[PDB]
Formats: sequence, structure tokens, C-alpha cells
Amino acid sequence: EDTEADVPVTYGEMVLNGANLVTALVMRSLDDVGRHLLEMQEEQL
Amino acid sequence: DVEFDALLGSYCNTLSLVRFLELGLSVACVCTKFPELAYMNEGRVQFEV
Repeated sequence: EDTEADVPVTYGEMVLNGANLVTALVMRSLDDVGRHLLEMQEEQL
Repeated sequence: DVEFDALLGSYCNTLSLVRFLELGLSVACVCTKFPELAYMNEGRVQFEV
């Protein structure tokens, strides 16, 4: 029925969904541990 | 499924940093350091009585 077909080019990629939450700090209130998380989450988006 | 979270009420104490000069024992020393001791053979200390 046909000769010249179409073929995809670029490979499929992946995305990180979920991770262990692991951080640290060097003692700045005690909530900054929390705020730094959202920071380190906002990166992956 | 799997789940995750983080508290906001309680934070850990991982390290307990103990310095020797914070102790009361550091009287009984004379803590002078070399940055070169491994290069040294028999060193000597003199006394005149």
C-alpha cells in the first residue's frame, strides 16, 4: 500500500517522580529546615 | 504506592561536637602541635636539677 513511511526520531525521556527527602543545615530559625525543602523541591520542577 | 513527608515541629541533633579545650582536663596538658611530627626521629627534652 505504501513505500515511504514516517518514523519517530527523538528518544523518549524520563522524569523523576518522588524521592527520599534528605537535607541538612548548619545552625536562622528552626523552620528554615522546612523552607529549604520547598526550595530543593522547586528545583526538580 | 509509596509516601513521603517532613515534620515541622521537631528537628534532630545529629552531631555532638566535643572540643578537648572545652574540657576541664585540658589543664594537665601542654597542647602544642607540630604540623611536622612524622618526619622526626627521637626528639629529646632536657632537665637541669
